[PDB]
Amino acid sequence: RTINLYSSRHYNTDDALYDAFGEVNLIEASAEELIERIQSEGANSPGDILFTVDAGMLWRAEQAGLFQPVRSGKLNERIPENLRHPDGLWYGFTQRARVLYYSRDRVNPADLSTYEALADPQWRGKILVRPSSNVYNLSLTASRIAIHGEPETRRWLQGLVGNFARQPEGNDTAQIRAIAAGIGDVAIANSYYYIRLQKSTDPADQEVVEKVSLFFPNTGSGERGTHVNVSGAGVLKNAPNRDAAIAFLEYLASDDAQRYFAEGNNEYPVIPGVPIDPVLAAHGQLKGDPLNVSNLGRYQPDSARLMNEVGWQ
Ligand SMILES: [Cl-]
Ligand SMILES: [Fe+3]
Repeated sequence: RTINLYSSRHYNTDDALYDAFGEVNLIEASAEELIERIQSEGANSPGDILFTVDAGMLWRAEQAGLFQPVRSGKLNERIPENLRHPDGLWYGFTQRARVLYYSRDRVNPADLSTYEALADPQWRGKILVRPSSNVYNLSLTASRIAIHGEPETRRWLQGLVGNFARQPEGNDTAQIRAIAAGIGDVAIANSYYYIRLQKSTDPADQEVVEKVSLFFPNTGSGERGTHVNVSGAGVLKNAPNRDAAIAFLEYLASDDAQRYFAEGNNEYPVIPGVPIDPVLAAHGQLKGDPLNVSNLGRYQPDSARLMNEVGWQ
């Protein structure tokens, strides 16, 4: 049982997941780089699976004609109707929330509400987010354009960029740490990164958790919900290990794999039969935005374009 896996995932604890399945050859790069590669390789690509951390990039790979369909009883039963492709071209295996983090010392959480409100001039020199090319931010801005239209997203972005603590650098975790070091006050980053810190024995990670808290945005009165994205995969069209590939997707939907995603990388499992991690549950029930995740991919070029325009570097 052996695959060639094209992964844009970036979690060292993922290795244990791959080993538990079988012989797994990793081809790891950014989703964009992986898509261009599968394309340039043509009918000769040895790739079996494309595993991303973004429904947007899944949507684009799917639009490009990269996935072959995979119907099976197990998948059909274990993956929610909305977190997958109707024809089964790809499946979402985890869910994750793009949340807000804030300084417990400098921020009153009664001041927080939405991503939108962060363009208020009251956050001059106070916001931390990672670079615009990142897929998480792409998706977020794309969902905003879907929901509010371009002019309003442009406005939000103009405002938000003006409120940057520094030129964006570092990953989601780096923005959480920067809050602790007092470089900024509020950060946009994914939920599961914070839970990792809460479980860490590292005294420096407890120092970040002691200083920084998680706030769910857009969950209040009249608000749509938290931006939720998904990590997912589908079988590539020229898979030389077609059988092993399907075995992998079903393996990702298995109690074991979902239990790993839940309590090893602190994401939200998608299958019934596995609980959300207690440390993640302690924060509250996830109130995610209903938006069809196809929008995330549909508005990606506009998102890239817009963030370029306002100067989000
Ligand atoms: Cl990705
Ligand atoms: Fe991540």
